Amino acid sequence: NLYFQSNAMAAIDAALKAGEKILSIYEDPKSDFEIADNSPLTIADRKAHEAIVAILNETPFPVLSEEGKMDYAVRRGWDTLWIVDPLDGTKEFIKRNGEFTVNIALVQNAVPVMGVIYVPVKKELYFAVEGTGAYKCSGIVGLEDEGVTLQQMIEKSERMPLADARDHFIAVASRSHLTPETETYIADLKKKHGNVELISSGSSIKICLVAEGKADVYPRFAPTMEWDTAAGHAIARAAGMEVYQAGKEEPLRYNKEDLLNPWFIVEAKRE
Ligand SMILES: [Cl-]
Repeated sequence: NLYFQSNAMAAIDAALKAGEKILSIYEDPKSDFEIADNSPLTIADRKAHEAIVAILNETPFPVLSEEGKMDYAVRRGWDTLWIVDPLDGTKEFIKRNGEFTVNIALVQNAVPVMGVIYVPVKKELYFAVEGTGAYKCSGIVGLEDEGVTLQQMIEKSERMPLADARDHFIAVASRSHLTPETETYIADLKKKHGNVELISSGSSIKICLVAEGKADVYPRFAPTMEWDTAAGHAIARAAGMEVYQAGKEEPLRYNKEDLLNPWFIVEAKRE
């Protein structure tokens, strides 16, 4: 409004702050990645959550976090809310494969309208605001001490999708064990498309790859939680893509009674 842009900035600020907390643990030679209350993962997720809510609690909108303490009855009346996963990609983190993410979405009337994904190891930030665009900012660790604004972030970032035409079809999969349902769909894609390539990336980067134009489709026929898709879904939408409920024409919906997502497919917005 006069306020939406400031909320977007808050999400970016929060994601970077969380990123710092996570990376400090990830990079610490004293961290014991063989460890639970005192596991590196548990501590990082908690510190990330704390960094994020320190900012988001100040905003006018309530917070639904993966690391937060609540009943559906409480949140069912929240028309606008933050949906957050402070640290997605458990295996990426604990096995030190490096493609874990911070995920912050603003959801309004069950639709993700702003999203931020930060990839702390890679210092890659994706963000989007419905009606403005989706953007990628590479090489960012934190904000300057002075002068930083959303308008400046947008100016300095790359609008998505990023232009590079290719004549071949690309699908993206997890680096973890794929479900037989996902593998079956991919097998069918491989039969349908003569010039097919598969690529893989951690966490919600898979949604980002479609938004970037680096992949045509990200099918996930596996259980995931709202907080792991919401941010990427906002980003996808602002890039001309969509995150469909697999087998339906309807996008994934949010702030549901059950926070599990159904199967989804990220692809270009249909006709
Ligand atoms: Cl899968």
